[PDB]
Amino acid sequence: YASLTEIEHLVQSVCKSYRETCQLRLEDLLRQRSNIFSREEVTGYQRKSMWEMWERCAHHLTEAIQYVVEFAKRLSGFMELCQNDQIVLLKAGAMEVVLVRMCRAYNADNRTVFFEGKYGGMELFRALGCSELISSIFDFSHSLSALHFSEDEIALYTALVLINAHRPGLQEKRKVEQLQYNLELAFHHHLSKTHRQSILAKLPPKGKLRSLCSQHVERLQIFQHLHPIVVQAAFPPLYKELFST
Amino acid sequence: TLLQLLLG
Ligand SMILES: C/C(=C\CC[C@@H](C)[C@H]1CC[C@@]2(C)C3=C(CC[C@]12C)[C@@]1(C)CCC(=O)C(C)(C)[C@@H]1CC3=O)CO
Repeated sequence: YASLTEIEHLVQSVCKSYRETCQLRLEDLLRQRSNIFSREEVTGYQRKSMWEMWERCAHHLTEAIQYVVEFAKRLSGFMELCQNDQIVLLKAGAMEVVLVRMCRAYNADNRTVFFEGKYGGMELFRALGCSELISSIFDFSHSLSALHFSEDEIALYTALVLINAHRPGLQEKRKVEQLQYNLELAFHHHLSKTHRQSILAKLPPKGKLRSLCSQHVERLQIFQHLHPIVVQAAFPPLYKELFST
Repeated sequence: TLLQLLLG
C-alpha cells in the first residue's frame, strides 16, 4: 500500500534513472534534424552487403540495449525482484524499450531516423532485406511521434514496458504485479498532475510491441540461416543471447 | 548468462 509520498518519490526515481541512461540527450537529437543523409550516402548504404549491414545494426542495437540494462539496474524496485525474474523481464522487454526510445530519434516531418551521425529514411536499411519489418518499425515510431511524449512520460512509460507481470517464466509473479501496479500509480499520478491522462487511450495496443519483437526474431532467423558464420564470429554475444534461436 | 553478469 504505497503512500502518496512513496508514489511521488517513485516518479522522481524513474525519471532520474531515465535521464542518467537515455543514451542521447533529446536536444542533441533535435539539433541534428537538418543533418540528413545525401542521395549518394543513401545509395552507399543500400549497396553494402547484407552481412555488413546486419553486423552494423546488431552492434548499434546491442549498444542501445546496454543503456536499457543500465536503466533497469537503476530502476526503483527492479533490483528487489529475484534474479530469475530480472532476467525474464529484461530478455523480453529490452527490445520493446529500444523501440519506444526510437521515437525520440525519429523525425515525423520527413520520416527519418538518426543513424550513424545523420538522419535517414527507411530506404537506408534496404541491404538488410527485411523491408516489412523496417516499415513496421517506422510506422510504430510515426504513431508514437503523434503522442508528443515528454522525457518524463517516456521514462514512466518505458518503466512499465519493462515491468510487465504477464511475461511467462516468472518465479515471483505477485512481486512483479505489485511493482507494476505502483509504477502504474506513478505514471497515472504524473499524468493527472500535468493534465496528460488523455494519452492513455492512445498508447499502443499491448500486442503491438510483442509482435514487432517476434518479427525481429523471425527476420534474424532468416539472416542467421543464410549467414551463420558471420553471426557466430562477429555479432555481440548479448545480441545472440537475446535474439537468436 | 550475460544479462546475469551485466546485472551483478
Ligand atoms: C536488423 C536489426 C535492427 C532493425 C534496424 C533498425 C530498426 C535499428 C538499427 C539501428 C538502431 C538500433 C538504432 C536505434 C533504434 C533502432 C535502429 C534504427 C536508435 C534510434 C535507438 C536509441 C537512439 O536514440 C539511437 C542511439 C539514436 C539509436 C540509433 C540506432 O542505431 C538488428 O537486429
